[PDB]
Amino acid sequence: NFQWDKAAKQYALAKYNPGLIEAYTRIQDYEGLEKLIAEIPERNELLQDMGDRFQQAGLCDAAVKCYEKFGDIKQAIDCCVLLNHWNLAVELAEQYNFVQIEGLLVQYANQLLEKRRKLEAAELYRKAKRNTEAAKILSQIADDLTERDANPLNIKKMYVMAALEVDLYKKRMLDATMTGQATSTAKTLNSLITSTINTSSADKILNNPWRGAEAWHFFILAQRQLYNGQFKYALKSALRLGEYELEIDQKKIYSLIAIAAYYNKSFRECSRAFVKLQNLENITEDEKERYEAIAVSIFTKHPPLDSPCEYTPCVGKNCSQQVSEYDIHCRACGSNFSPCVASGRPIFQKEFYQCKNCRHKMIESEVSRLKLYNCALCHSPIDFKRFTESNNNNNNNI
Amino acid sequence: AQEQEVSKVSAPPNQPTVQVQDINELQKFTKINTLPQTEEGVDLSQLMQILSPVEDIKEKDEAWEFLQLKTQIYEIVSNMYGGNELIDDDDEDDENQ
Amino acid sequence: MKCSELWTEIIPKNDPNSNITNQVWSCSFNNDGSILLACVGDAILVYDSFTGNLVNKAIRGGQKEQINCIKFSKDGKRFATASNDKTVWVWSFDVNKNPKLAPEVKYSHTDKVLCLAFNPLTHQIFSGGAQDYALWTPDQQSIEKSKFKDKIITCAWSWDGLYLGFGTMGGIIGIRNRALEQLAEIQRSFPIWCMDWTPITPDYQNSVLVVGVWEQSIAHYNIQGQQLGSDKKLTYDPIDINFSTQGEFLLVSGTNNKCTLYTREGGFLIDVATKNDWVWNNKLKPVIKEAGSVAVQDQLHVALTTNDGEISMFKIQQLTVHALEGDKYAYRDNLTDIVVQSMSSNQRIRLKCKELVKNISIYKDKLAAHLTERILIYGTSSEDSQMKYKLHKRIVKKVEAHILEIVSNHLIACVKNKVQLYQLSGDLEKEWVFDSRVNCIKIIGGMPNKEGAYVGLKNGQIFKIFVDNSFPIPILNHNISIKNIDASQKRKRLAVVDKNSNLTVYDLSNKEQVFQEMNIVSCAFNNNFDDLLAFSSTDTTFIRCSNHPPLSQKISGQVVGFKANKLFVLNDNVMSTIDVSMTQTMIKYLERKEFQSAYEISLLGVTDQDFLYLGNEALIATQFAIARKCYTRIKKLDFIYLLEKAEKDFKKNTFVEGFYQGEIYALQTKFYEAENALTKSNLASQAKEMWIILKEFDKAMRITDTGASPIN
Ligand SMILES: [Zn+2]
Ligand SMILES: [Zn+2]
Repeated sequence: NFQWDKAAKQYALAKYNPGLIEAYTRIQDYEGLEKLIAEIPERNELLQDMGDRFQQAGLCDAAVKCYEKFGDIKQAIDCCVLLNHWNLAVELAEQYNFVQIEGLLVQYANQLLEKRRKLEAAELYRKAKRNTEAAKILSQIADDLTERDANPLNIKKMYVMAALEVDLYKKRMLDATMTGQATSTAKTLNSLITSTINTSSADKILNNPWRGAEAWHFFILAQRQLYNGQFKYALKSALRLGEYELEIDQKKIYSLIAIAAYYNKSFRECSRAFVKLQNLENITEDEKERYEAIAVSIFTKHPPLDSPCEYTPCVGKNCSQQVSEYDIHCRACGSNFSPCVASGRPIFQKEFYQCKNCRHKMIESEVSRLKLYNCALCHSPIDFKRFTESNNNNNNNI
Repeated sequence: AQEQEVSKVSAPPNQPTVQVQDINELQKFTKINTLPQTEEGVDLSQLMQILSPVEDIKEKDEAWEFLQLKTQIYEIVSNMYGGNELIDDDDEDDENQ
Repeated sequence: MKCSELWTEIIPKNDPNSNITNQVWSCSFNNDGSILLACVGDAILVYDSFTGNLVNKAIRGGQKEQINCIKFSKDGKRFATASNDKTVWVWSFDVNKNPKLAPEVKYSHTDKVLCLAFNPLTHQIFSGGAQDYALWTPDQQSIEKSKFKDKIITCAWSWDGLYLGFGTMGGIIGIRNRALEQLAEIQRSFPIWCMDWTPITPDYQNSVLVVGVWEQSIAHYNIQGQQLGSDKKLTYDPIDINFSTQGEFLLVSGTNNKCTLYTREGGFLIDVATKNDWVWNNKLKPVIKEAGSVAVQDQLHVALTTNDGEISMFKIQQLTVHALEGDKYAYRDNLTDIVVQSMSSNQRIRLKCKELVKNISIYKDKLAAHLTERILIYGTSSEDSQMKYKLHKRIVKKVEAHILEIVSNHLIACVKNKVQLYQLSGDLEKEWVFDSRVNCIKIIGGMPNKEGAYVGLKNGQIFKIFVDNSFPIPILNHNISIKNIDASQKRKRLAVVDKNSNLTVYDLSNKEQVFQEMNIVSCAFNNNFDDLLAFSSTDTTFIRCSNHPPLSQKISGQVVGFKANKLFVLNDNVMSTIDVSMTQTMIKYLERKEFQSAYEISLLGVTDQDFLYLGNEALIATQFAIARKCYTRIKKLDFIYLLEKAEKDFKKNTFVEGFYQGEIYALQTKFYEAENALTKSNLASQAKEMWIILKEFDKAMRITDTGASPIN
């Protein structure tokens, strides 16, 4: 009589699975179908039936679950590929030893690339642990950006966007993993924590996807500070750019370093930058010529004089040899200093805190002076005093 | 009456006024610190070919949202690649509609 | 929505070194609309509204100077011609008489005449020029002239026939009565050009003066002279103002050489035409409505007169936008209105809005209205049979899209070659970019935040979109462009229509062109049987089943929806429901012995006679379950008794179908064919014992004379 809800409730009361299935399909209430697949004992043709229904409905998670319960795995891979559910496809292929998925994703990414959808290809590579190719694509996008007006804030936006997408994908995967774990998973997580205590700088550097974002932000901050006086902060920022030298090419970094060093009268850094600039990889004869002409004029007007400053005691190690304020290299000790995104000054004090989105060390005095309500890099909109208290608690835990 | 007030209170700048603060900086900055370079026999005009105008570079603490940054970046890469408008012109929508 | 030019007449007789020019100042329009008038330097032109030609030759020499204004008398019987010769003539008019137009009464002021106006009720003339204003009454034939301090520019009489309004280039606007006394005076700082009176309306029943000042503003004034405070601003200086009949629209012209349309509140709707010169006078065609007449009245007609000497005619046609999901039909009424109609009780529900609606989409117990830069959503109380609409949420964000749809907790907008997904809050969520323009989209059911949809492009490729996938799934490819698509109830087949009115049916399991049809306007799938297709051409609607010849109806209209034993036909903008008989399909299914599908078809609300028929064949062909269902659907006792007798006797005895066929036949009043059936194979004795019970023994003896008793 085309009254599906009453028929469904009668079938549920009478323990009739097929009629319940058609009734739930007609009412389009697949929650009852999820309850059914949880209730259907094992290995029936009805499993294939609800798997096909789920695949038609577009919920390939339930379709794959039904196919795996049925005993067929290739149909689950077919559903995952047809609906472009690539995370589940990669997990199933890794668990079931499927080898064609990598190549298939390769030509699908190539097809997207030929359709001029590089960001979609980057998203696809993010979905399948291929972040290196996505990073290369984003670097190419930034290089294309430099060819035009090239507002650096847009490049900062795109790099922070890539980092946040990677962090989001990782956190969904982790939240899926921890929920409902066993003793073996607990032991694996304990070993992971033990390795996390004794980490290495290189591994953390590779893991962090904020390299381009922080590099571009430091470039923008250096330029902005240099325009509005504050030369000494500009030198520290330019030194940070020279400490990255990965996304930004040598020319811009050394140009900014030379400008800042000339404006602050610190001529050792200016001489180093000018020696760097004479031959990066290739240069025309006339450009090189005007470069040494500028160098000779600058260094023949008056000899390079080192501007005295304060040699604050080192906090990285127990050595009594003080290190210059601008220097972050920390020679003969190997203890490099973490940056401060707020102003660029190296962390030389106990007061340092970070948020749980970008984990960059913040100096309390700089934030108080600038009255920054948000994180300088990722713009996290939560009260900073509470972050300071939380970091103090975390340090007390350590 | 309430609509206008609430919109003005929130006013999320979507496209039109994201960073529209364009004022000549090639001549404004040469007032700030260029004179010391000029009285002396120093030529660094090549070396300032790297810096960009700062009046375009907007400096103020705002709120960054995941989705609206995503939309801005997609719209930027789209008009960079310039593929939407060419196929729109090849679509001859005005001829049909 | 669409604006189409009708006929243009140009007057190029420019005369240098002469004060007579080729400009046109005013265009008087008749109440009926069968005739039109225009004024040119030293001439008056008469035109037909429908076709552009001079019914009468241009009159020259009557007035030795230019003609400033021409107006009818709201009855199509008089003209008033004011000239710079300091004189005003009034002419009598009638189409049937041999002299169509002839001067009747001429009078003269002291200076040049600038404006004229008529009385809707008493047909009195008010003519105002420099230094003077005069009133003429037909009965007395005595004019009343009065002096004033500066030249009046425009005049307008109220629709009640009581009040009069005039304006001066010095900024003074005066409102007087029929006795010409200073009822109200308002002083401004800018010249006054255009005024009008709002038409009387049963909803409003109050008349106000609408005056367009030259400081880029439009003002509403009451009778006492107190402003209503609107003071709506404009980008361009207005020149002419005209109200449509019943006070629904407002035609505004002036600077920027554009003729625009507005609502009476002030909402912009469309721009009629851009001539590339100042439009001196634009007029609307009044309409006459019969007592209880039914008509969409979408057509609108405008007449424009420009500075260079072009008198052009434009026609405005309003498109139809509507939505139909289930048990409801929400269609756009006269602009800025939404009417929801139910097909059962024919009851209507009206929603009134001020701005123009662009798209109407209705989901489950939810309706979405797309106002200009505004979005409204209304829910429904399901428990009550009558619906109650309450505004749950409102969206202020401005969105432009030719197609808008609402799904559970999401909105979809199609703009150019892009599809945008909007949250109910307003912020954009996801984007999809396609090669060509997205022509038609169809939404299919599913879970919240997981509703799929179908998309057709101008190229023709049919794609599928999921909300969270963010990756289009190529369904199929079509060479011609796509106009409308439909999905089967089970999602087994898909019907697609091209630009040539060609219908093609594609199977989803195997991509093949199973069915092709020519000259198809619309099509629809059934929502209960999954197999019936009802497609309507321009004049004839055909219903087709699986491997069955089409059914013709010659019904006037287009098919929009198909439900169980129901087809929806829409004519113009009204809708109707028509029932269909399933007897033909039932018979054809009985022909090939697929009793299951025949019973499924008969379950769609068929008459009890077909039910007993199908039960009879089900019992005959040894199908007891379907026979029991058919004999149970209609209250029958003897047939079901014979049924359990047959099912009990089937397992043991030979189960000869002749006896049961004869018993079925004899259960009705027709007996002779049952006798013949029992006589056919061999059942004479059982026929005799069967026919004895009803006590007419003579014919039983007639039967037993031939029948034998092979026992011993
Ligand atoms: Zn040290
Ligand atoms: Zn941060």
